[PDB]
Amino acid sequence: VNVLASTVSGAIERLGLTYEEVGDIVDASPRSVARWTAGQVVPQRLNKQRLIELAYVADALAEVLPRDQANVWMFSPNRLLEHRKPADLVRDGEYQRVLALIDAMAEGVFV
Amino acid sequence: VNVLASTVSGAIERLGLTYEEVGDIVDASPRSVARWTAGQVVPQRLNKQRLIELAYVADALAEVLPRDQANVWMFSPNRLLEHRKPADLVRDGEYQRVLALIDAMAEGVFV
Amino acid sequence: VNVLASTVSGAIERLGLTYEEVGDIVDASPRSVARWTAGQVVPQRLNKQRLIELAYVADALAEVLPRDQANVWMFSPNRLLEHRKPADLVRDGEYQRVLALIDAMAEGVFV
Amino acid sequence: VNVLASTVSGAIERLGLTYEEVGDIVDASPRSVARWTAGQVVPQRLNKQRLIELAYVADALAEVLPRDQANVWMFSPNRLLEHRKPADLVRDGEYQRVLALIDAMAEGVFV
Amino acid sequence: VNVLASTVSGAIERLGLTYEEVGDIVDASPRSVARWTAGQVVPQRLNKQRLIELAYVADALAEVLPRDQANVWMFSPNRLLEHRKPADLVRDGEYQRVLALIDAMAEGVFV
Amino acid sequence: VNVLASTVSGAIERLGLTYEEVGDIVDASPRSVARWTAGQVVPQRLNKQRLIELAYVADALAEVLPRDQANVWMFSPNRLLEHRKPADLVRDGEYQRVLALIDAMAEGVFV
Amino acid sequence: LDEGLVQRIDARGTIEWSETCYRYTGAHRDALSGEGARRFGGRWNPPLLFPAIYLADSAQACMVEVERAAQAASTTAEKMLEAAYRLHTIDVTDLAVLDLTTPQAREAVGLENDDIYGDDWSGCQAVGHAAWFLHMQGVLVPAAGGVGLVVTAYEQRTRPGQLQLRQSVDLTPALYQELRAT
Amino acid sequence: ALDEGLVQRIDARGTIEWSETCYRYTGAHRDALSGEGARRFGGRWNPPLLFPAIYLADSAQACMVEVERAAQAASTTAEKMLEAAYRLHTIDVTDLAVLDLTTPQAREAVGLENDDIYGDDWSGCQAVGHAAWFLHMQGVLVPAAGGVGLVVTAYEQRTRPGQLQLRQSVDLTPALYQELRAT
Amino acid sequence: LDEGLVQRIDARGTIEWSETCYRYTGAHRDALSGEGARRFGGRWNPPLLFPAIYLADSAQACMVEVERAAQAASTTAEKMLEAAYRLHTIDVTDLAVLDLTTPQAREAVGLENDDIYGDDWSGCQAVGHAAWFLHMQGVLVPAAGGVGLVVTAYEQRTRPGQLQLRQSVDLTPALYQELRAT
Amino acid sequence: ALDEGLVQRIDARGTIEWSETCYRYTGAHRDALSGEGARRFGGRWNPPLLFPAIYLADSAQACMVEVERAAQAASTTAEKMLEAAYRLHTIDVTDLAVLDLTTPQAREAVGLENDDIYGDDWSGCQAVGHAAWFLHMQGVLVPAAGGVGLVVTAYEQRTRPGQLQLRQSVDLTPALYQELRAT
Amino acid sequence: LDEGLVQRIDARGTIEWSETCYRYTGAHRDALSGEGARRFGGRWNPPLLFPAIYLADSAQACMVEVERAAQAASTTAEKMLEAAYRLHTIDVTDLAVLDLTTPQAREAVGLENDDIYGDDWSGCQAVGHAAWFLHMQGVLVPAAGGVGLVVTAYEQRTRPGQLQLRQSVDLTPALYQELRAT
Amino acid sequence: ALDEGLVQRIDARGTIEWSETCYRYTGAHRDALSGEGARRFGGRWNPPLLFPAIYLADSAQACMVEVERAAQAASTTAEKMLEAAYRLHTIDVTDLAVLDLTTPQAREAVGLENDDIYGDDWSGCQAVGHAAWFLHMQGVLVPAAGGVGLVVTAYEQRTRPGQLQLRQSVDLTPALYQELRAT
Repeated sequence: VNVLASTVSGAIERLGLTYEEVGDIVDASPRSVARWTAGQVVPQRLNKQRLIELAYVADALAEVLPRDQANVWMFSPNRLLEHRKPADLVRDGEYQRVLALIDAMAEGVFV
Repeated sequence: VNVLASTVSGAIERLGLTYEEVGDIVDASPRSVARWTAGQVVPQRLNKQRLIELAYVADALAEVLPRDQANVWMFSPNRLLEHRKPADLVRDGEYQRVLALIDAMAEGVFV
Repeated sequence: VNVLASTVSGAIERLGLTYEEVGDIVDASPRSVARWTAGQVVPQRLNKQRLIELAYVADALAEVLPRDQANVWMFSPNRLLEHRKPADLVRDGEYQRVLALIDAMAEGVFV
Repeated sequence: VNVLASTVSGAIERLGLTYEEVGDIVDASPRSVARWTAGQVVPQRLNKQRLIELAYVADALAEVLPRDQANVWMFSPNRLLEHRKPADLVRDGEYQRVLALIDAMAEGVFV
Repeated sequence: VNVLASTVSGAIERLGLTYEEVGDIVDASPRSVARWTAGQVVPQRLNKQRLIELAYVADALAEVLPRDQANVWMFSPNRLLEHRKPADLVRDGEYQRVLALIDAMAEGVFV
Repeated sequence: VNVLASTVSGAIERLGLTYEEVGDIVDASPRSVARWTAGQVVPQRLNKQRLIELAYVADALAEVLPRDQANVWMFSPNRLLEHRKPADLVRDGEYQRVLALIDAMAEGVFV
Repeated sequence: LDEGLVQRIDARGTIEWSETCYRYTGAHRDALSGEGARRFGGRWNPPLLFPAIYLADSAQACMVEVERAAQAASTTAEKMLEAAYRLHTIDVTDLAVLDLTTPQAREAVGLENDDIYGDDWSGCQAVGHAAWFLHMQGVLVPAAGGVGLVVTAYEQRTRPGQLQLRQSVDLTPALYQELRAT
Repeated sequence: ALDEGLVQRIDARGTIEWSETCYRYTGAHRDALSGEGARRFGGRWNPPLLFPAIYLADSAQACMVEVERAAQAASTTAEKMLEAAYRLHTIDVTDLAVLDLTTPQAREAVGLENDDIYGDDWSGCQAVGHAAWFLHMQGVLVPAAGGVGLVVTAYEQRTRPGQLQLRQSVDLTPALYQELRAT
Repeated sequence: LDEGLVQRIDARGTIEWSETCYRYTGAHRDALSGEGARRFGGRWNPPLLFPAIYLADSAQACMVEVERAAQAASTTAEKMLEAAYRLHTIDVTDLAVLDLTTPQAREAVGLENDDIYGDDWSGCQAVGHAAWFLHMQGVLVPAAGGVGLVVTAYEQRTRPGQLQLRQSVDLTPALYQELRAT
Repeated sequence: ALDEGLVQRIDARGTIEWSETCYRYTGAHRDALSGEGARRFGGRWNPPLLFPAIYLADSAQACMVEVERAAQAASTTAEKMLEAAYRLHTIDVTDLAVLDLTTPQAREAVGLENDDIYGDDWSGCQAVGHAAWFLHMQGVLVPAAGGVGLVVTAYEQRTRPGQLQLRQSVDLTPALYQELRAT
Repeated sequence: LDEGLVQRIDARGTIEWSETCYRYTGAHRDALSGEGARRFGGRWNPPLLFPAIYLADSAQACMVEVERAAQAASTTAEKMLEAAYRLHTIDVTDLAVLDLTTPQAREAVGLENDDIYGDDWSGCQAVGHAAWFLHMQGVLVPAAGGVGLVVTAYEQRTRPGQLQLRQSVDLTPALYQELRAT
Repeated sequence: ALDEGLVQRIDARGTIEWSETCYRYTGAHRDALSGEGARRFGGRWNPPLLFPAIYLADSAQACMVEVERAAQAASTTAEKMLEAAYRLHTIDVTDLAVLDLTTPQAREAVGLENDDIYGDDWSGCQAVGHAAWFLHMQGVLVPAAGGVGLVVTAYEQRTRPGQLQLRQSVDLTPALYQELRAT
């Protein structure tokens, strides 16, 4: 397995995201996500940039929440993000805003 | 009270708009509208350009309708504006079209 | 009757479209479509470019389906067009995609 | 000669424009302009909308300047139009601004 | 002199900019800048947002360069900004990039 | 050397392009192009999409011009492309138009 | 600007029309101004190209238009006329107009009932535009209560005295009810 | 923008009541009191698209100077321009409540200098005219190249009966222009 | 254009394939044209890059495709074939093709059942694109009724006689029902 | 646009039935009767993306002249271009219903002049070819630099069996080109 | 940047404030970093212009903020603190701050209860921005559990020793429950 | 992009554990261990907006050379730049797991040459630093104009207690710069 794929796979695994969840975020079938993270060839549609961005967010989020709560956080409407889910922001290319929020959480910014 | 604020306040008052109504048009809280028109400091979100545009429309409208009917007109779907409310046009930056209609009304243009 | 109008009229007639159907595709009243195809003056709104595009599609479609089925095809959600109706594609300026599909149909492309 | 072409041609000739000048404003060859204004068929590129807009301007301009000066004015950098030529505004779709300036001229607006 | 103008003016003077230089950055005449910074009324065109952004940059820049060199730096093509002048970035709305470069300078980032 | 790079490289060499010429078309340094086509790692900027599009064009062009003339043709202002060079169209994302012209050449379209 | 439409309208040509006409405006407005119709558009003129004045051939027909404007403003004529309006009596003399007062004339330029009564002005506006384009002085049109007159680019197109303000009176609720009557 | 500071300063200046026999020129077909052209295009002392405005001078001679300036902006001369049909309107103005900018003190108070008044840039004057209109002033009295100018803003809505009264209209020929320019 | 996918497809390489194949077209179309698939795309080719011809390894398998096209056009084969179509018998000789007729071969290039049956063509199209990119002459694919052949850029890539039209007959409703049979 | 006036004029001209032995050149791998290239790019006498079109000349010599013109647009010569593999197709045309633009009267009637036919701008010719196709004409007979050209539009849909018949295809070498260009 | 607001804030001026304060961060973060608030924004600072540090005037008040952050992250303080956080004790000395701890002071700069409790930060952010703009060292604010301190651009604006880290301890669930208590 | 090939190659190189006394300069008001500036702007060896990064040199002299290079990019000299308040930090680095690019073999393996390291274009170095950080390496050891550089990436999250230890900070005056640049 190529190291890029296993590194991304490791980041997502520590968040406990399912292949279905990852698929909805990176616009790919669950099987395509499973194959990609296993380092197999994927001719289908799959947004690699979104997968890497998801990995950034998963790793960053582990600093501020334990796995269970981190997982739930991804799919919970967040009043700090105008009642949007962080998973949807990542899906739609706004991972930087999610990373900013996580850094605020890590610095104990009063909400 | 600064004269810019009291002039705008005077224009809106002659139309009998509530602070809630004005707030929905200029994207501000009713309290922020109340404070602004009273010439007090307003650090919050408030679109000054929209407030002035609303004032233009209120003053112009007084030429063609009495207060009661002018007030209602602002919030009534107008078939001459593709069944949109003049208040919504003002809110969304289309005050010029509303001013054009008022001038047509003032010139007895056949509808 | 001018030949441009009668040529377009001929193309649509062979598809059996009603003036109501044509009107919804070219953004005109049924009466305006009836007058235009009869070569009469039409001061009203009518998108001539869309009418010609519709004619292109009607003529092309006759190569691959008989009249009854061609007519129905125009208004049937097509899975090859992401479950959109060919009539709606024509209406919205995407006649070229519809012509491409028809040419694929004419070449027996496996679907 | 059809009345539309005849009317547009009359406006052009009264201003004394050459077909080369008109061609540059309406994005056509001089021969195409000559043929169009003579009511003859023109399969080549010609922006009819611009020809009509130019006729508007030519006719309006006659109210405020005599022929020879009107002609010069079309091609003179005008400080009221940010040092642009009225003919270039017409070419580039800004005929309305030119008509507005002519109206101001006709009302003796101080410059 | 109102405190806003006084504060912005102080930042400008510490950097030693001329009102002609400031005028070019904020799209105003030199007289308009002089009057604005003196807290006097300015009915002419002046981009207040740009004046404030320039004050941000001037104040930030003082952390990393002494006055005379700070001044030269504003007008020197900078290879870290794709050979553009910081003053031109500020003029064109890119003050954030300039502030980011100053922060990198202040942190001894290797170039 | 991976087969993708080998295949693209073959197309380039058959046309006789220099790595400087290729670099200009694909927005890369000549060294980056040389390394990429040699299947070596390239961390620097390189537009892979443009390299592939250039390979399409080079291979297509071989059908209609021999090597030396094909090479000259890429850098010759072409009246069929509004006096632009095919290489510049490829650089700027318009390779499809270039392929379409090559197809017309291959079908003896009268020019 | 349709060649066929312009051709057809030219073929109809004009008639010279004289009548005592009526217009209402806000009390402050000039009885012969047409800038309002230019700024917004009207049923028989596109916006932005030329001033246009709308008149009726009787006070009664004018009052019907007052009522229609009131209705569009979501109120009644009596309430609308609490704001200061004036009724103008304007003599029109030998105005060269396109006569669209018959269904045959309207059909000849492609207009039918939906065009004159319905919400879509595009047809009537194109016809008014073409008439103005041909230097006609106006268009005679059906009006809910009688005959309407649309005068296009009055200032440029008309000779001395073709339009003459004869009278202006306050259009009170009382005057309206009096004039509206059968 | 409609700057609060400028509005406040202009309000502080207030108005004076001004009466004078004034002069305006228009194309021969235009109404002497129409202000729609200034609204459509803008004028030195008014932004476009908000209100009608009428430009008058305080003498026939000052009016002729403005005819020259317009001719010059049109790349020609008053003598040639007036070959097209224009008319000269004599308009009596009575008790018009105007912002008085004829003094240098007043112009300094609202941030204007001669550059604003004669230079190519109208922005400062337009902001000032905008504010005066916004404050319901009936107009602005301004310096002009040939004397004093009056800008009357939203005349129809803002003036009582007979504040502006058309007294006379005459054909403004090249010969008359030269006569009035001298005398 | 994925480096890994191209690498993997190259590793599979080609086989030389000969078979009597079948295609249907509109009666006016050239039996060996592939521009339709280029203009629109097909399951095994992206649009706009190269012509592609779709063939079946039996008349029966071809009729299944007729039925599938009819279904996509919201009708039946019998009704669709009221329009003039023709059935072409085309001999294929020594064509160098990527063999994807086994699930193992398909799995090796990352394709599974959803890819061959489902609405998303992206996987099959990427594989067809890579095969064409490597100058393979075509792709052997599963076809609802048997084996399908996708011939990519026929004109350029093939030698004299590799594809030969042997026969063309009117594809009537009667011929369809006859050939469709078990 | 598809101008009503142009369509009407072309319809008024109508068609003639034309039969001739004609010539076309293509890359050696291309079908003699394919018209997809003209559709993809456009040609002098057809807009792109609407219909296939085939360009033929009325003699081998006229065809060679077109080979030269294409070579020249490709910045080279027929002699060098034909080092790449091309073939010359002899195609019999029978009773093709064509718009006849070989006379100056006909070209004048549809607004075309020599500039349109040989100049860099294809727009006029393309509009005319578009209209002929739109009117279901089978093609357009045109002047060409070396003789007469035939543009056959949507051949597949619009022609009866055997109206176009491929008689012969030969390799178009530089030597053959020179031979045919002369003889 | 409102002239009136800046004027009004200048008029209030600053007070010199000294207190032992408390902040919590992730265990790896620097106790005096303010980049997080800069990247995202906070109630009392717009994003992107300056670092800002949020502190509370007691451990209890700080724990209330821990709870509020947990709530915003859709969980509880006890669960959130399963991830490694640390509680910092930071002595603040003679910090020149805008004192907004009274409703009168807040009203003077246009802030009311909705501004300090509601979802719209725009008012508080504008006030914090103006304070930083005037080179104030911070803003004293109401905090759900007591007094909050927002230190703006610490590194630039403060003298040696004005902020001093005195202590850092693991903020475990146990420490939280202990400190949260009444 | 985050190229798979580059990531694989860098992983194959792996890390070494590096210990040295290193040097960094900052404005006098900045924290010796903060890496936010490199994150906000980017640095030669890191893309912006993803992670903090700290740039250190392996001697005071090498650090002074970097002060010169920054001064030069700022159109001035170290002597003049250091009139603004800067400080020189001595930072002990212990067992940092770093990608070692100090050898030419290593630089060749990841596609870098001297052009990448000293030229105006940072893209290649940034991609390499990005990948090292992505692979959870603690930093990159690089050649520098005056010796060896260390780029420490996401220090706070990725280092065990005391891997970076601030030993000393002194005012970096023009005089000290000249002294350290020599000695």
